[PDB]
Amino acid sequence: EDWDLVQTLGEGAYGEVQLAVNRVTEEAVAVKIVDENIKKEICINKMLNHENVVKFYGHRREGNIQYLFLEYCSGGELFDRIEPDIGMPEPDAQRFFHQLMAGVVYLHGIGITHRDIKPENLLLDERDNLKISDFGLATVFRYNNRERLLNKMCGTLPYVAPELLKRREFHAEPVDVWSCGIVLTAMLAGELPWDQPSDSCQEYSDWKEKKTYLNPWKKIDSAPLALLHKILVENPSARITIPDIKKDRWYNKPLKK
Ligand SMILES: O=C(Nc1ccccc1N1CCNCC1)c1csc(-c2ccc3c(c2)CCO3)n1
Repeated sequence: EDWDLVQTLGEGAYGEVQLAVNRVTEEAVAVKIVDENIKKEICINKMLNHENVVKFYGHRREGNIQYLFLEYCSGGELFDRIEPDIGMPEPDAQRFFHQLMAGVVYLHGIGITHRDIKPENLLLDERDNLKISDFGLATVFRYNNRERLLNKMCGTLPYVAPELLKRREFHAEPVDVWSCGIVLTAMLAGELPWDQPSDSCQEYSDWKEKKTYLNPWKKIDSAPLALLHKILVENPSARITIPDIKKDRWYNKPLKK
């Protein structure tokens, strides 16, 4: 390889992510090293071409270790921009949300669902532009203009939609929309609303009962909270769609710090 692995960026179950620099052109990229299927991940990654999605540059196989070359995001994880119990300035949150929607609209437009949207997977470039990363759980939900219902159990509990826990088969799109809503909640309140959207989760029941005087809802302004009321809807068929999110008042509110 003509790429030098200069530093450990991410160390976790995903294997490992390193910063790689080309000792010739001096370009920098991220490298995910392994060494839940590389084949599918690469195949999905090859379809991606959007400013709010981590770009795929290629892959290399050496021994029993696969190398995924990806767009480097020096800004790191959105997760690290969320102050515990506080969140972040509403204008920053709105801007990141706008960028998140653009990325998701793009993926759904090509028939791909991410299935694990959360702040740890939303990266920022040098200009603080958001990029969706980690397509290890991503899958095709539309092919030849024919939608396929999902049934596989996956994602991250605090971020997963309730239908994924109750229904045998569910539509892909509303699930990603729900997780985006949980991300929005985290950005505005610096805390997750519930451990999981189950009948047995007190915090979730409180939300369904509109007990918005409780955390984290009490920390959120009326405008963004009204958007969250439309996104965090238990019945996926009644849940707001992205086209309608784009028409939301808070979504379209001019904001500045
Ligand atoms: O495609 C990427 N990652 C990526 C690809 C596949 C699976 C997982 C990941 N990561 C794991 C760590 N959290 C983010 C997703 C990628 C591209 S740049 C980058 C990155 C950049 C800076 C940084 C981190 C990751 C972690 C903290 O600082 N990660």
